[PDB]
Amino acid sequence: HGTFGPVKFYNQVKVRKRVDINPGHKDLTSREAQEVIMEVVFPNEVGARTLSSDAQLTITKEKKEELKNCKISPIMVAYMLERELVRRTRFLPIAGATSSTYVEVLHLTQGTCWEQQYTPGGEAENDDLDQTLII
Amino acid sequence: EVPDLFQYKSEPPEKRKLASWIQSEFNKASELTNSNWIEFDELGNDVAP
Amino acid sequence: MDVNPMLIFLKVPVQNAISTTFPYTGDPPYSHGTGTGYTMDTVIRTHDYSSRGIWKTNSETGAQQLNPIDGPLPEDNEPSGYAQTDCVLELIEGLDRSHPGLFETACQETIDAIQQTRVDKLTQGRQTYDWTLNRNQPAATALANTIEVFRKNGYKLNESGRLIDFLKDVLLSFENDSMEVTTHFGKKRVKLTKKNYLIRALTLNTMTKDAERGKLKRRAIATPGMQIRGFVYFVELLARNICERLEQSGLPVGGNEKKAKLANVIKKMMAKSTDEELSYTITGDNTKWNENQNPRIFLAMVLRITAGQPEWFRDLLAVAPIMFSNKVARLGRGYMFESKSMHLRTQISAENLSDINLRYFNEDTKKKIEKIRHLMVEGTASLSPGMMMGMFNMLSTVLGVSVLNLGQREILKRTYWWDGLQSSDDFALIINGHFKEDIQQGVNHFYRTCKLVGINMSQKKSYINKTGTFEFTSFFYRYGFVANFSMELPSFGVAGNNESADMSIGTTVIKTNMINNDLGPATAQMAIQLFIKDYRYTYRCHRGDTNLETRRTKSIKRLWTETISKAGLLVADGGPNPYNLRNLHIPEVCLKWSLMDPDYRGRLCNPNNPFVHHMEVESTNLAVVMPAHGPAKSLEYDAVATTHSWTPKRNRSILNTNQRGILEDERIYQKCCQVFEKFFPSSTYRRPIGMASMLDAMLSRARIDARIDLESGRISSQDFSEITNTCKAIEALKRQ
RNA sequence: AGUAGUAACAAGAGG
RNA sequence: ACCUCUGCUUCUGCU
Ligand SMILES: Nc1nc2c(ncn2[C@@H]2O[C@H](COP(=O)(O)OP(=O)(O)OP(=O)(O)O)[C@@H](O)[C@H]2O)c(=O)[nH]1
Ligand SMILES: Nc1ccn([C@@H]2O[C@H](COP(=O)(O)OP(=O)(O)OP(=O)(O)O)[C@@H](O)[C@H]2O)c(=O)n1
Ligand SMILES: [Mg+2]
Ligand SMILES: [Mg+2]
Repeated sequence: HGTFGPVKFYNQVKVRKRVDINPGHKDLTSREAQEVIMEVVFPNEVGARTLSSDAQLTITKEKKEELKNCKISPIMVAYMLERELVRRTRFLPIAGATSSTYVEVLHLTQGTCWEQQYTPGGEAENDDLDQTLII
Repeated sequence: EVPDLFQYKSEPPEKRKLASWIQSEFNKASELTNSNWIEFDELGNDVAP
Repeated sequence: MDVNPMLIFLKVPVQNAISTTFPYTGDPPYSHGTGTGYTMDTVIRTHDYSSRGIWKTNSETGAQQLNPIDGPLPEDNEPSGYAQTDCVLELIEGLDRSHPGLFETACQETIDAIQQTRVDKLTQGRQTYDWTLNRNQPAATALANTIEVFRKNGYKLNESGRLIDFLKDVLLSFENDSMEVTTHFGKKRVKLTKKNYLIRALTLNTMTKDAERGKLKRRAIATPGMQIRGFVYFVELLARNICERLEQSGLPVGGNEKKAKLANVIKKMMAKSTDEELSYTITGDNTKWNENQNPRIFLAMVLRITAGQPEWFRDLLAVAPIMFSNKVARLGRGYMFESKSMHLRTQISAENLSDINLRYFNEDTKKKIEKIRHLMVEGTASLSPGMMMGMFNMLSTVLGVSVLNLGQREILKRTYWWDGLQSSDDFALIINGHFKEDIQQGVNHFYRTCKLVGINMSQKKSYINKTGTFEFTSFFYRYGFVANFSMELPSFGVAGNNESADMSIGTTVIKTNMINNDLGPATAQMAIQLFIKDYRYTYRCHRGDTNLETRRTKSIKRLWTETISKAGLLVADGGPNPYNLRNLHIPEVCLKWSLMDPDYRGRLCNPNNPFVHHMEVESTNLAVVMPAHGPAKSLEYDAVATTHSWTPKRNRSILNTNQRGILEDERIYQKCCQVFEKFFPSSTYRRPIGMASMLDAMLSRARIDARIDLESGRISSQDFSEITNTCKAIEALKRQ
């Protein structure tokens, strides 16, 4: 659902910074993710303590509801949940938009001498828009 | 006890000097022929400009 | 006209065409046969650089131990190990003063780490010297062997599961009169003497480094045993925690982050300079870094960094340096000999070198053996000086950085000053001053200070120029970092993991290089085409409509003729290549999902298939790659698990050896672990905790699972009873 | 012989 | 002779 505009040619400094690399994370720490994934995939092995956060709780229910009767290996389900739920970053040379949905297609939109104007399909984050509005 | 039992030869290589044939080979390597030597596999269709 | 590619440099700046100077389309150099020669070389050189120091005989091992610390000062520019304790201490104090609270914090974190670290952390190493066998083994196998032999000889604090308790066992094991191990003639109990055991504990095995680029000649590397590894781990963690907060440290930051840090350092420097100052940069390397590092100095560093901290922790961290001061090197595999006259050949061992007749050897090797004889002890070579390759990368980095830290204007108060960045022995030093004479003096001050702490700048490897261009570990800066695509060429190919992992790795490599190493779009397209061909030939998964003959042709042709939507077949199933620039980041299975005959898709993605060998979340979709330069890297890849996610067969050579029994032990262990996981699925995700036996946990779980299944109606009352019955019979059978 | 290149291969091990 | 097994496994390290 992406849209392509023109390619332009110019020199631009691509400055190295840390950027987000996985759109759709739920901004959990690894211990909150673990806690959640334990509840979702292996509930009876949770141990003593349980989830304070309400974010944790509504994710759990959603995921728990999405993945009932699931016969894909629990290893892959936990692996994917961990990849999805935790914010991951990387240092990349990046000239333009730093949002994760743009980072994801950096190889496509940015070259040494070119920009391929592009808009990914889907909604922006309200956070990203607010941030861009200020800039 | 074998008298000539000895460590394997472990010396520097024998030296050799430049000859004209290597430059000549390289000249020929950089030249056009009238054959296409490399066949490339297919790509997905081009979409982005 | 004679063609000369070098003439491009008449027009194109060397950095802008640097890619062409890296010949990484050919096989890199390999050693053949023994490394014993290279081991003797490093042992000899290491002593030579420290030769004016003091010899002692070790009370416990009998090893001859050379101590060059606080020895006579260098008198020329030859590599020196005569590091001076008081100078090191001044530098470390300087680092403490520049960074108040840094030592305390890094110590605090290291303490927490010591309390929390599990024994199984040591499973993360690669090939490890295994003293119970006097042979190398995978890290986990080496750990298990140590634990097992320890417990049989009465050391088992490590049963706690805490690394620190295993460390206690290690020190306590040295009090034993005679450590019993078993060798395989069937099975024989062998008793090591206290001295034997300690020598093995203090051993680093040695071998030669293969596949290293950029060098005519080979060199030796080393692998420590399990007695050493847990202590080194914590010293290097402490040092890492410090390095992370030093602006002058190049570790542990990696590629892009390293470049960002270097660029910041230049920017910082220039802002702090006056307009009237000259600025020069040394592209810097050190001679024989590891051979001139000294365990006694590391001991000093550790005691000074941990000043004011609890004494148990200071003493725990001091262990690694002490062990290194007392280390020995196994001398490798020995040599082979040959008789022309009798057309025969034979292997002698490294141990034979103690007393073999010298007539068998070339003059060079005879001289080496003569020199090494006074160091040999129960088959090893005493090596008190040096650290050996890469053993304390981070702590050694702290030493180099401490010299960089000295260069502040307010410390020197000279007509010059310096700053820079250091990673191990590699550095960029920026020297500023009013005139060229100031620069020279500053460079001499830096160089001579380094000498005083056993750091020896390589004169032939280093050079200087006005600031603006420089090189740092194959990153080229010309008023900003330029690309070096050729460094990455070896990574363009079929990785050899499996069909699923390799497709994802191959497309990602292309994409990453477009982003990071200026791989232009046309060449990226051609990279896709070249990869697909290599994948098809490697895996014999030519497109279903082709007429090549392989062992796979007929079965792939049937799949093809029978398929309705061929565009949905994976390449490994004889399908077409879907990739272009825009979709390199999309796993093939996703990309083709909507185009797949539903039956193929349901087979391909059948979770019940017998091909996929899942193991652990933490090692899921992980490959190991060996880059052209530097250590092995773990590589994450994005892929759907399918029947293409298979595992190639294991090596079978051990079947012909006395060690074949190990295969059986592994099979048994795996069977026990597998069944355990049928009761505790979460154990594939996180590691389970407990002092309970595997059996007890499985019994408790079966019972209470069967009860909930009963109430919830997942199971009959008959089934349920048989489960609790089976449990009771297991309970009983467990009493003989 | 040839590969190679500081030490190896030119099958090893076992029966 | 001939038989059997093996093709990274006595040798691939460190942050
Ligand atoms: N600990 C450790 N350090 C390494 C390793 N590989 C390289 N280094 C260090 O990193 C430095 C940079 O390597 P490169 O510049 O890529 O290669 P090089 O051939 O040593 O360097 P040049 O002299 O620039 O040709 C080396 O000189 C070492 O100091 C490794 O596997 N382990
Ligand atoms: N594969 C490698 C390469 C390097 N090193 C570490 O990096 C240091 C610097 O490497 P290098 O400059 O290549 O070698 P030196 O030991 O300094 O020797 P020289 O420069 O004189 O060749 C080594 O001493 C060692 O501690 C390592 O552990 N593993
Ligand atoms: Mg060096
Ligand atoms: Mg170096």
